[PDB]
Amino acid sequence: GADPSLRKSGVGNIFIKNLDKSIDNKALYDTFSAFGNILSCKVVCDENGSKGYGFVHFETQEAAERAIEKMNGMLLNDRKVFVGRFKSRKEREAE
Repeated sequence: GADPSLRKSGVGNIFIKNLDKSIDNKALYDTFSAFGNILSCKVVCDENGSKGYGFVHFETQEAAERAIEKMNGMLLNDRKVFVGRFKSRKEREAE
C-alpha cells in the first residue's frame, strides 16, 4: 500500500489551497516543518508547476494546528495559501 492515514485520522493532517507552481514537497516541508516535524507532505503538481493545493502530515497533532493558524492567509512565494483541517469525507475515526 501507500498510507491508510490519508484521512483526518493520520494525526496532524491538514490541507493547503492556492499554492504557487514553484512550491514543491520540499518547499512545503521547508516552510511548515518550522511548526513541527512532517511525516508526509505533498504538493500536487500540474504540468506547469502545481495544481494549486497541497497536504501536510504532521508528526504532532499540535504542530498541525499551528500550521493552520500560522500559514493560512499567507503568501507563499507569491500566492496566498489556505491551510485548514483535512476533512477527507465523513469518518468516525478522525482527529
